[PDB]
Amino acid sequence: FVEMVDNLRGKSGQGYYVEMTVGSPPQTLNILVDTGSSNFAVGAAPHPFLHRYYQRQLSSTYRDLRKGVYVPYTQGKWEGELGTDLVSIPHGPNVTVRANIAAITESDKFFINGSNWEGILGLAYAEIARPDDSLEPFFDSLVKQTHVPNLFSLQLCGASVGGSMIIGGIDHSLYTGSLWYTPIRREWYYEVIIVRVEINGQDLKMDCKEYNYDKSIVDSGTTNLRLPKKVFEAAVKSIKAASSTFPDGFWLGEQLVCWNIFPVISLYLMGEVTNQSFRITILPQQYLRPDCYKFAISQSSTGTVMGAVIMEGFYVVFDRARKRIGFAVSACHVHDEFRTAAVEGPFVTLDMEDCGYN
Ligand SMILES: Cc1cccc(-c2ccc([C@@H]3C[C@@H]3c3cc(=O)n(C)c(N)n3)cc2)c1
Repeated sequence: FVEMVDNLRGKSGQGYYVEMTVGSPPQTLNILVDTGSSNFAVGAAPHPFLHRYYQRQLSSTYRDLRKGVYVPYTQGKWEGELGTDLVSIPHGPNVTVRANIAAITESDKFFINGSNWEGILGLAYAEIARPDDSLEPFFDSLVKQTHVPNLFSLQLCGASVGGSMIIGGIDHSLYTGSLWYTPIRREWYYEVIIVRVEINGQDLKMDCKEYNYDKSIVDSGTTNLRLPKKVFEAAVKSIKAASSTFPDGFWLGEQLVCWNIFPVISLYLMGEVTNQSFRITILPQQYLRPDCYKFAISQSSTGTVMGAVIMEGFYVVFDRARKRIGFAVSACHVHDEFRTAAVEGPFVTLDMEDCGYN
């Protein structure tokens, strides 16, 4: 899948985007790759910050679904007008598909002043599609209308950033060692189960249910590694102890600071087999973001969010066909001379089911 290697671009902190075309003739747009949502939505009006937008009036293949959508989220929101049209991906598979498209008509704190993307591609499942599961997501529509295998993978590499979205398969050149797989728990977000956490090899020893309170997901849409309040509290306390060789606001992402004094962080994830897990390990070069750095770990109320902090350490395979997600050491991650990002197993971990939440 070399046709698709390096098909992702971005600016530090503004997400990864992939080139797409909408309509006939085809209108090129940059679209942010978001495994944390399920809507395909593009700017359709001349917002001041946009470089380009979907002009439905120029598209012969556009169809109106005569319905609107309102997507509040943490801060702020987008609204748009539902329709369908022919979507293609220049550096993806050689296909065209009729997909649902929210034409974004009003917006608040959604588009970024400075960025180079004007739409979002939600890669998660129908269950969290807006306004409801009846709105078939792009990838569901892709697989239905073609022989493209039900699978995609991302290697996020990280002003300018880059990466690869391999649609329909796996590019082995993008990783080293073996892939290890965690089960997708429920097909809405990409939910998984964290079974253990270690800072510099030292278990946090928390009820593992607290690691998935009330959710843990894989989110290319997030920059941070985001932990639930309790966990993060313990997480940071332990990171602080490890790093005894900084002001409290910093740890809270209220201020900035300006490698080896820092502890590697390990997540054990539920394995494919009963009482079996594996672990992914990241370096400070990953949770310390650019000499001023931001502490890229942060408390959360929505659960654990495995964002670019995690994802930029690994080649991540979203194997929808088998309801599972694989992690491999990324052949691009930034590592120094001593520590390296790692994916290791198997381990024996009892009672992994209990780490889940209901
Ligand atoms: C990394 C980055 C930078 C700038 C903007 C975003 C971004 C902005 C909006 C969204 C749309 C609302 C849905 C959404 C909201 C949201 O809060 N998250 C974490 C995700 N993954 N998706 C998704 C991602 C993401």
